[PDB]
Amino acid sequence: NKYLVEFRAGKMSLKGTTVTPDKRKGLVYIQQTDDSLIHFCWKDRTSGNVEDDLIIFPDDCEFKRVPQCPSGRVYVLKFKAGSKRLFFWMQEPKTDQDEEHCRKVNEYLNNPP
Amino acid sequence: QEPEPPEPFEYIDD
Repeated sequence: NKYLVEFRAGKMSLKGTTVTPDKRKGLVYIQQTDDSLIHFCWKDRTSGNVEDDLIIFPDDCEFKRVPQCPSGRVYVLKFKAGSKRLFFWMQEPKTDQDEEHCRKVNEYLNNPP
Repeated sequence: QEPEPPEPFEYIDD
Protein backbone atom coordinates (compact mmCIF):
# COMPACT_ATOMS: atom_id res chain seq x y z
CA ASN A 1 0.00 0.00 0.00
CA LYS A 2 1.14 3.55 -0.74
CA TYR A 3 0.20 6.76 1.06
CA LEU A 4 -0.84 9.38 -1.44
CA VAL A 5 -0.86 12.04 1.27
CA GLU A 6 -0.21 12.43 4.98
CA PHE A 7 -0.11 15.36 7.36
CA ARG A 8 -0.79 16.18 11.00
CA ALA A 9 -4.39 17.29 11.44
CA GLY A 10 -7.07 17.02 14.10
CA LYS A 11 -10.78 16.42 13.54
CA MET A 12 -13.72 18.51 14.70
CA SER A 13 -17.42 18.12 15.54
CA LEU A 14 -20.09 20.22 13.87
CA LYS A 15 -23.48 20.12 15.56
CA GLY A 16 -26.42 22.26 14.44
CA THR A 17 -24.46 25.37 13.50
CA THR A 18 -21.44 25.24 15.81
CA VAL A 19 -18.06 23.72 15.02
CA THR A 20 -16.03 22.43 17.94
CA PRO A 21 -12.44 21.12 17.33
CA ASP A 22 -11.31 17.82 18.82
CA LYS A 23 -8.20 17.90 20.99
CA ARG A 24 -7.50 14.32 19.85
CA LYS A 25 -5.01 15.52 17.25
CA GLY A 26 -4.49 12.93 14.51
CA LEU A 27 -3.07 12.51 11.04
CA VAL A 28 -4.97 12.83 7.80
CA TYR A 29 -3.45 10.53 5.24
CA ILE A 30 -4.61 8.99 1.97
CA GLN A 31 -3.74 5.49 0.76
CA GLN A 32 -4.60 3.72 -2.49
CA THR A 33 -5.20 0.00 -2.35
CA ASP A 34 -4.49 -2.57 -5.02
CA ASP A 35 -8.18 -2.16 -5.82
CA SER A 36 -7.44 1.37 -7.07
CA LEU A 37 -9.72 2.64 -4.33
CA ILE A 38 -8.52 5.68 -2.47
CA HIS A 39 -8.73 5.26 1.28
CA PHE A 40 -9.34 8.31 3.45
CA CYS A 41 -8.13 7.54 6.94
CA TRP A 42 -7.63 9.61 10.09
CA LYS A 43 -5.27 8.24 12.70
CA ASP A 44 -5.26 9.68 16.19
CA ARG A 45 -1.83 10.81 17.36
CA THR A 46 -2.81 9.94 20.91
CA SER A 47 -2.47 6.21 20.27
CA GLY A 48 -1.32 6.36 16.66
CA ASN A 49 -4.20 4.06 15.68
CA VAL A 50 -6.40 4.53 12.63
CA GLU A 51 -9.72 5.71 14.05
CA ASP A 52 -11.23 6.51 10.65
CA ASP A 53 -11.13 4.55 7.39
CA LEU A 54 -13.39 5.12 4.39
CA ILE A 55 -12.87 4.84 0.66
CA ILE A 56 -13.48 8.02 -1.25
CA PHE A 57 -14.70 7.75 -4.83
CA PRO A 58 -13.71 10.31 -7.52
CA ASP A 59 -15.44 13.64 -6.97
CA ASP A 60 -17.15 11.93 -4.02
CA CYS A 61 -16.07 14.75 -1.75
CA GLU A 62 -14.30 18.09 -1.88
CA PHE A 63 -11.48 19.26 0.37
CA LYS A 64 -11.55 23.02 0.93
CA ARG A 65 -10.66 25.67 3.49
CA VAL A 66 -13.22 27.48 5.65
CA PRO A 67 -12.11 31.13 6.11
CA GLN A 68 -14.88 31.90 8.60
CA CYS A 69 -13.15 31.50 11.95
CA PRO A 70 -9.74 33.31 12.01
CA SER A 71 -7.19 31.71 14.36
CA GLY A 72 -5.58 28.83 12.47
CA ARG A 73 -5.76 26.53 9.46
CA VAL A 74 -9.23 25.00 9.22
CA TYR A 75 -10.41 22.77 6.37
CA VAL A 76 -13.72 21.05 5.66
CA LEU A 77 -14.46 17.87 3.73
CA LYS A 78 -17.80 17.91 1.93
CA PHE A 79 -19.20 14.78 0.35
CA LYS A 80 -20.66 15.73 -3.00
CA ALA A 81 -22.27 12.31 -3.19
CA GLY A 82 -24.11 13.06 0.05
CA SER A 83 -24.90 15.95 2.38
CA LYS A 84 -22.41 15.10 5.14
CA ARG A 85 -19.31 17.17 5.80
CA LEU A 86 -16.38 17.09 8.23
CA PHE A 87 -14.04 19.71 9.66
CA PHE A 88 -10.30 19.45 10.38
CA TRP A 89 -7.49 21.67 11.59
CA MET A 90 -3.83 21.48 10.61
CA GLN A 91 -1.26 20.87 13.32
CA GLU A 92 1.70 21.80 11.14
CA PRO A 93 3.55 24.90 12.54
CA LYS A 94 3.99 26.21 9.00
CA THR A 95 1.42 26.28 6.21
CA ASP A 96 4.16 26.08 3.60
CA GLN A 97 3.16 22.42 3.33
CA ASP A 98 -0.45 22.69 4.47
CA GLU A 99 -1.43 24.20 1.14
CA GLU A 100 0.25 21.40 -0.77
CA HIS A 101 -1.36 18.78 1.44
CA CYS A 102 -4.68 20.43 0.85
CA ARG A 103 -4.14 20.31 -2.90
CA LYS A 104 -2.92 16.73 -2.77
CA VAL A 105 -5.99 15.70 -0.81
CA ASN A 106 -8.21 17.15 -3.52
CA GLU A 107 -6.04 15.48 -6.10
CA TYR A 108 -6.27 12.07 -4.50
CA LEU A 109 -9.97 12.36 -3.81
CA ASN A 110 -10.82 13.89 -7.20
CA ASN A 111 -7.90 12.72 -9.29
CA PRO A 112 -6.93 9.18 -8.22
CA PRO A 113 -4.03 7.33 -9.95
CA GLN B 1 6.73 24.38 19.09
CA GLU B 2 3.56 22.84 17.68
CA PRO B 3 0.49 25.09 17.05
CA GLU B 4 -2.36 25.14 19.55
CA PRO B 5 -5.83 23.83 18.53
CA PRO B 6 -8.57 26.26 17.34
CA GLU B 7 -11.50 27.43 19.46
CA PRO B 8 -15.23 26.64 18.89
CA PHE B 9 -17.10 28.94 16.50
CA GLU B 10 -20.41 29.28 14.65
CA TYR B 11 -20.58 28.02 11.07
CA ILE B 12 -23.28 29.09 8.68
CA ASP B 13 -23.49 28.36 4.98
CA ASP B 14 -23.49 31.99 3.87
